[PDB]
Amino acid sequence: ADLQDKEVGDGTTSVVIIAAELLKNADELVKQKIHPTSVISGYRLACKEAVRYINENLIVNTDELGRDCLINAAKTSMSSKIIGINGDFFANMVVDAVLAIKYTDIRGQPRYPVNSVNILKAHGRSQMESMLISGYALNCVVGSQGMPKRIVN
Amino acid sequence: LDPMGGIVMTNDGNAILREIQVQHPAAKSMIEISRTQDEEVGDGTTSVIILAGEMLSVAEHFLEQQMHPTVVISAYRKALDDMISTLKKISIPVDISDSDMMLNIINSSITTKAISRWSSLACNIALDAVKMVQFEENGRKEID
Amino acid sequence: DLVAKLRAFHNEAQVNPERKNLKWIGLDLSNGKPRDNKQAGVFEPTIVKVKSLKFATEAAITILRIDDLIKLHP
Amino acid sequence: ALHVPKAPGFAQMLKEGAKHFSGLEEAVYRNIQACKELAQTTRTAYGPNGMNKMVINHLEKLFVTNDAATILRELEVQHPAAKMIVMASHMQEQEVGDGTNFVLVFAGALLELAEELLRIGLSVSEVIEGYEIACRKAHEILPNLVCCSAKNLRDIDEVSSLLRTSIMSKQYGNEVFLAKLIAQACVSIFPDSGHFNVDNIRVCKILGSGISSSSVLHGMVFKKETEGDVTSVKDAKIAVYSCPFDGMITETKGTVLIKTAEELMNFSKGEENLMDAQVKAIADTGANVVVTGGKVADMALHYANKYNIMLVRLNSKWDLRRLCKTVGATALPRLTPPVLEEMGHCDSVYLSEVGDTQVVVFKHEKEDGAISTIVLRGSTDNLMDDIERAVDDGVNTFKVLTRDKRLVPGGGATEIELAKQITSYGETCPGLEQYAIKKFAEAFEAIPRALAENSGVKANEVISKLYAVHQEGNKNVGLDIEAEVPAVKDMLEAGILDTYLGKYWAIKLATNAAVTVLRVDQIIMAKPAGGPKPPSGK
Amino acid sequence: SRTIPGKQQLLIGAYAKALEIIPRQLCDNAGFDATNILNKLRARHAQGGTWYGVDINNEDIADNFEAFVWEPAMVRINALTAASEAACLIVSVDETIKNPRSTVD
Amino acid sequence: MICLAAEYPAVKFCKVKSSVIGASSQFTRNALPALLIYKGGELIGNFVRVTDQLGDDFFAVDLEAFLQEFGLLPEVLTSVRNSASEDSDLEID
Amino acid sequence: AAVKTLNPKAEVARAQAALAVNISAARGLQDVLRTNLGPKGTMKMLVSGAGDIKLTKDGNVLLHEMQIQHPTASLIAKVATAQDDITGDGTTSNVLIIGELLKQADLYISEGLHPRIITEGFEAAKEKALQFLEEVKVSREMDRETLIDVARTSLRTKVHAELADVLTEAVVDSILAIKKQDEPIDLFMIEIMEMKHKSETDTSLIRGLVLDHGARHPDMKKRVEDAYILTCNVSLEYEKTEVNSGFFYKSAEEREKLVKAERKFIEDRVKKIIELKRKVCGDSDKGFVVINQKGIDPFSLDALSKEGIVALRRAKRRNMERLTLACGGVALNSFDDLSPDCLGHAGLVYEYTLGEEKFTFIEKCNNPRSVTLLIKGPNKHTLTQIKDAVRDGLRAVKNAIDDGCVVPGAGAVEVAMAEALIKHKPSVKGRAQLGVQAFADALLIIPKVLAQNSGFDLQETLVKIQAEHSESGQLVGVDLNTGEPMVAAEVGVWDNYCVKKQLLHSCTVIATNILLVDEIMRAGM
Ligand SMILES: Nc1ncnc2c1ncn2[C@@H]1O[C@H](COP(=O)(O)OP(=O)(O)O)[C@@H](O)[C@H]1O
Ligand SMILES: Nc1ncnc2c1ncn2[C@@H]1O[C@H](COP(=O)(O)OP(=O)(O)O)[C@@H](O)[C@H]1O
Ligand SMILES: Nc1ncnc2c1ncn2[C@@H]1O[C@H](COP(=O)(O)OP(=O)(O)O)[C@@H](O)[C@H]1O
Ligand SMILES: Nc1ncnc2c1ncn2[C@@H]1O[C@H](COP(=O)(O)OP(=O)(O)O)[C@@H](O)[C@H]1O
Ligand SMILES: [Mg+2]
Ligand SMILES: [Mg+2]
Ligand SMILES: [Mg+2]
Ligand SMILES: [Mg+2]
Repeated sequence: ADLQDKEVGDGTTSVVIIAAELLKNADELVKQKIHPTSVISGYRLACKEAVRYINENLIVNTDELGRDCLINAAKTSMSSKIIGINGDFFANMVVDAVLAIKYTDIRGQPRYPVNSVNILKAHGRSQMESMLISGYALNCVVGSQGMPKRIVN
Repeated sequence: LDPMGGIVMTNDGNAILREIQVQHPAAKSMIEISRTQDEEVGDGTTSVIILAGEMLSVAEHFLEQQMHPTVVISAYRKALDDMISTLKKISIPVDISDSDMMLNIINSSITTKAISRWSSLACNIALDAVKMVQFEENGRKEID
Repeated sequence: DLVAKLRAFHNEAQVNPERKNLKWIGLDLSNGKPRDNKQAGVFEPTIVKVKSLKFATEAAITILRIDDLIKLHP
Repeated sequence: ALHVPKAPGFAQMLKEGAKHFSGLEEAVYRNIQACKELAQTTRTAYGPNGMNKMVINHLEKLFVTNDAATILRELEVQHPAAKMIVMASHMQEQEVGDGTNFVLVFAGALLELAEELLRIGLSVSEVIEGYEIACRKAHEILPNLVCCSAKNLRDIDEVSSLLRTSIMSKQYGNEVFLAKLIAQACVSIFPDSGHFNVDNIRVCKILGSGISSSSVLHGMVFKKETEGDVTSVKDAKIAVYSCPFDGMITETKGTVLIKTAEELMNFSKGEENLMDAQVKAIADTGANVVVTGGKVADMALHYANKYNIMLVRLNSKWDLRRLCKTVGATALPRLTPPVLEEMGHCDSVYLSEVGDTQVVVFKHEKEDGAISTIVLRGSTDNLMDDIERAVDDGVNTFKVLTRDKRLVPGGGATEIELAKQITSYGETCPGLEQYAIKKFAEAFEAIPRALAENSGVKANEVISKLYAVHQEGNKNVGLDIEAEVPAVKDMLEAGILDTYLGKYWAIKLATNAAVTVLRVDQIIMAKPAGGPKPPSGK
Repeated sequence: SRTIPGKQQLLIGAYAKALEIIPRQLCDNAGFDATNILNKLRARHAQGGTWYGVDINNEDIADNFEAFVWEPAMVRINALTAASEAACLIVSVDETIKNPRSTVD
Repeated sequence: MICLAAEYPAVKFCKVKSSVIGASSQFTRNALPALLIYKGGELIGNFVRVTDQLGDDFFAVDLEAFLQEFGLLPEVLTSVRNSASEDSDLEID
Repeated sequence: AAVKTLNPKAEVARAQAALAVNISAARGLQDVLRTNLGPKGTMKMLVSGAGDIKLTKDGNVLLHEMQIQHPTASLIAKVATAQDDITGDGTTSNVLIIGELLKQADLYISEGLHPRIITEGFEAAKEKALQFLEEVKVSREMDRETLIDVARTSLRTKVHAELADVLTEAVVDSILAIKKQDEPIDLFMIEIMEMKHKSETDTSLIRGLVLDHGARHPDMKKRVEDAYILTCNVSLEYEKTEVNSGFFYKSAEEREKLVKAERKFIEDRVKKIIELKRKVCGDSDKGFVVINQKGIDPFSLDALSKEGIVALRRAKRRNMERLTLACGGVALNSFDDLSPDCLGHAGLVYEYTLGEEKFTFIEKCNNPRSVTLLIKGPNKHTLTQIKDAVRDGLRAVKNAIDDGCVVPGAGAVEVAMAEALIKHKPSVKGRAQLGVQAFADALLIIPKVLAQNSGFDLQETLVKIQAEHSESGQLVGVDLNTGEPMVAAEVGVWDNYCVKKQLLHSCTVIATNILLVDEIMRAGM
């Protein structure tokens, strides 16, 4: 689960559930006097064919969808969470932030460096008052009360 | 009775709740809610606790039946939006230039505390302190 | 019943060459009925499923090889 | 400044282990919460789709059943308010025999709604008065909801159909077979005289062949073995003795005084001759079966074997009395031969083996008799115990039918009709008691709600459909459990019927228990004592 | 079970599959390969032959009726009845309550 | 201890019972106040029977000063929290 | 202390500490028992160590079942126990008045007044109050309506509304049935039998006897229409010789003859019973019932059943007198000379079964001087509560019949006595006027507690009552439904005169003794 979180960031529960179910069914097969080597070979073949079928048939290209695809993906990911119902606004905020932190690299590959979005928490008003700062937010204050608290340019 | 030997007389919700040590995490959540309300606006600390308790009771009423909590949460959020709309609808403006209106507002705020015996003095003290602490530098307004 | 209906829909999609639009039939958890999730807007990255499948397969294979455990006392 | 002393007065005079609760919050709400918890514990066993519960008491004895009274009995309930609810349930079981789960569910709903009424601002007295008024109104309405009457109790098919509903809640899968068996057993008993005895039905549990192999026998079965050589009699002439089959002795003190050689030589011969004469005198009356309640001497057994007499020994005097009723004989206190009137007759007495148990069977070929026995087969002792509990429920239902022949529709139809009528009455009642009356009416919703929850469907639309249909005027429409979706059907044609007395007594007892719990304002519990039970209960 | 709407079909098929434990256990105890013997038995019974079962000595299947492997029908009748009753009793139970012991000594 | 732990996040104030440690009867009867110190796994303070030098109604400042007499105690308010791969940012490249 | 010097392991309270301890205990008892007073009082729940449930409202039952280990509480409990044993009512009022007396006395004692002055004032006020109580009592011919009113004023305060309504008729009818003109009432003649199979409102009165046992022989008749009742105290079972008799035989025939001849003593008395039964009745319609205090062995039971005789064994000792008074026979300790004139008659005897226990009903007697009260209820605690309530009601009706007078209730007499004491206060010479005022204030606790329990406020209700009484002069009490003044006599709220007199005497005596205690010791070890 930790590795799935690190490399993808989503589906950390589905991976655990699928792994446990695979292990349970494989143990049932072994108890049916099927050698574990055959079960492992079959599992490898099945995983390879599942990946191939997914990449061949079930994928949907997002080029013809647009920003609505990103909004829907964010809303789907935010379901089952404390901010699930407020997805209509949270997904817009997420998409705006990700598009804001967008940068390009060599070979013309648009790379989106998440963890550059500084997430600040502060209890108080409702979740609808969560702010998307068009800049950067620091968890720091001025060193002394003498200095002004607002600089224009 | 403070654990270090002090004595606390109060009817403030946050002052009472901060002195209670609990083991159930739900009580910890409620105490944190009380502290949030106290820090954000400084008033209505017992009201938020009472409202949360009542809403959770009426939610348990449906949880006893076969209604999933997600439906209850969706209804609660719709209700919260409608409450905000109605509260803004029934609100009235205040002319902050009027000292009498501000004093009356502070009075209605402190009618429920022990200082209500000396209401005019406390209201004048609070209003004068807030007025003279008001600052505006570099196009930024603050109270602090 | 819900999973049986979903499996029937997907089997009909894979068998009938003219029903390739039924591949998107998923689950509508609010109404408890199958629903075309592509139209409903229920999406997730392909990388999520691919990586989850690969990692789960590798973990199951790793555990499946163990048939003897020796636990030395500390 | 670091410790709260006990307040002067009653707090300081309290004993070391005692507890004192007073007021609404710490007494009434706690009692209501405990009763609600008990109702929740028992709720999932309600209705045909109820689930059996494995209960292990303090003696490792295992009970698996969905009978509410049994579950409460085998539960170490400690909260006194829940204890009152348990006593109400047990009283309902003793009075009627069915409806204990109804009592718990109704009492829990009543107490929960009473807690709500107290919270919103009502007083205890007003709630109690409203509940009493609503209970009176319900008892007035109930006779108007009677749909049909038994109208015959000597028939087999009709009695089986009547008891099918009673024994459908327990053993939902196979209730027709048990209905037929219990109907036959009850019809054999219950002669032309209107009185019917529940005790006259006997249940014998023999392991081995599954519950579908059970049967009813017109007689008695004893898990014993014959003490003589004779093991089968075709024209039994049973003579029953409460005294041991031996030469009786003086009650003061027996001392054989020997003064000459002749007496010593002749004593044993005389004793044996006397015993032989007594046994031959008994046999000369035609009695080919002798039953005794005491020990059997070796000489008596010898002389009974010599004259081809079957010996059956019964340890329990209750078994002896039941056998006397079954055969029609008189338990002679002496060893005198039985007169023509004291001699019992049975059509066949023989030794048989069922499974691995040796039994002695007193069989009547006629379709009558004072006592009938149901032999229960099965693959588990617990399963046969559950079947016996179902048989007890069916027999109690038949007894109630003999008492009162009126029936009301089941499946919550009667409860929904009562709720609707009581709500209509309460809407026209001015004053503060209207809230209590409406809450009492709403408490009836817990029966169809529990049925729908156990059947696996949503209770909300079930209850809404029930209200819609009953507003349309159909008073016999209740829950339909033979459906995967919330649906209702007329249940007068479906045959699901509840006894009028059962509903009447269940409502009365549940209301009384709820009111009695509500009346309590202060609780003073003494320090618990780890004694070996009070002497009275043994 | 292949001739019913489908909710009971899966459960009756599970019952039929569960009935296969006896030949499988025989093969496992004998050191056979249970899967191959079960497949051969299934194929044979499907195409005819009521009394084809596990042949322990020959590591194969054979007509057990002509091999004089006879048991009374009562044995299997009672076994099925008791096993079904036990399974139904276990499945029906949903909650287990264990009271504290008395006189633990 | 509660006050000092509140005002000293680095410290890891903890308490134990005398019965759970199974100490000698003399400890249980005449050495009730025992403030053991573990700095790197060794004592730098073994204060036992601190009642005489602290009294019976001492407060937090008294204990703090008494411990600081021998140099035992080492020398802002965020909103709630700030902490949230290692790829930070880049431009064009 | 000196005792502590002599006995180190002794605890002692001296000087004002003794008064403080005693008054605190009394005030605690009063605070607990305040809610009991009046029909609007709250039921209390009492759970014993074994887990038995006790629902009650009595002051005495509560005091017994409170977990208290205080000496002053023990003193008050003893006073209440004596009150209940003699008069059967007024325990809660006893505790309330004692507590209020101590509180009002301390109100002056704390200001440097010696308790002796307060006690002298208490004695003077008690004398004046007794005189006023004699003056104010209502002497009435005790008809059925007045007894019904008294039974209501007791049971309604003890149990729920219609349950009290039924118990009133039951108690009054039973008392009138057993009462003989110009003779003391023997309450032992009202058997209180309880069964646990019906509702609480099914409690009724049977003009006869109910016995908790039935015929032990299954062949005996379960219902006899016209029965000759035979009440006997003769053993009908085998009994051994007192002097170690023993038997000696030489052959089986001799043993048989000795066995047959050893039962002749009992068989002779059974034969006498059978001969009397044959002589007295020669038709199947008339029945014979034998009720024996001693045991009956199976042989005698069989012999009696063969003659159609219903026999009950091991009857209660008092049941002999009860059956003699109800049926009208003669209890016999021997059958040496028994005659048909010694047989009682009952118009119906039937046997009722209930679970594992059997009951025998003996009804339709000619003029039963001993009746029975059948308590029916679904719970054991309900039966206990009804038993306590009917005990209180029986005592109340008996006291009302004994003393031809009756006192208005609802606290009207307390208000009138308080006014009379205040008026008489100037006549008392010295500083005992403070004690008189304290006594009047203590007497005023009853209307205060009644108003408090009813839900109103004590001060305004009490001043309304006092103003009404002063203006009109009538004995106006407290209306528990509205709080307005109301005449207790005109509505039927009656109190026992003997109960009030005992209250005054006992409360004054115990308060005077407690106030004069200046030291509590425990040095017996
Ligand atoms: N609105 C929706 N309707 C139907 N299915 C959904 C919806 N939203 C999410 N899902 C599905 O629920 C599954 C569980 O996702 P979730 O558990 O929240 O992610 P994670 O596994 O990272 O915790 C996903 O596979 C997704 O396909
Ligand atoms: N004179 C008054 N009349 C009626 N209600 C009042 C009055 N003064 C204050 N309140 C109410 O009391 C509440 C304030 O209670 P308070 O003790 O401040 O608790 P909290 O701090 O949680 O608001 C407010 O909701 C207000 O409506
Ligand atoms: N076939 C059926 N369909 C719908 N409801 C039924 C059916 N059979 C019985 N019931 C309902 O089940 C209830 C009986 O529940 P049960 O488990 O017997 O509790 P209790 O033993 O306390 O009466 C009855 O009220 C009846 O209406
Ligand atoms: N209907 C009524 N209205 C007003 N007062 C009443 C009424 N009934 C009884 N009382 C008063 O309430 C008191 C009841 O006290 P009670 O509970 O019987 O205490 P105890 O049992 O110690 O006598 C009586 O003194 C009586 O004067
Ligand atoms: Mg997710
Ligand atoms: Mg406020
Ligand atoms: Mg039932
Ligand atoms: Mg009284």
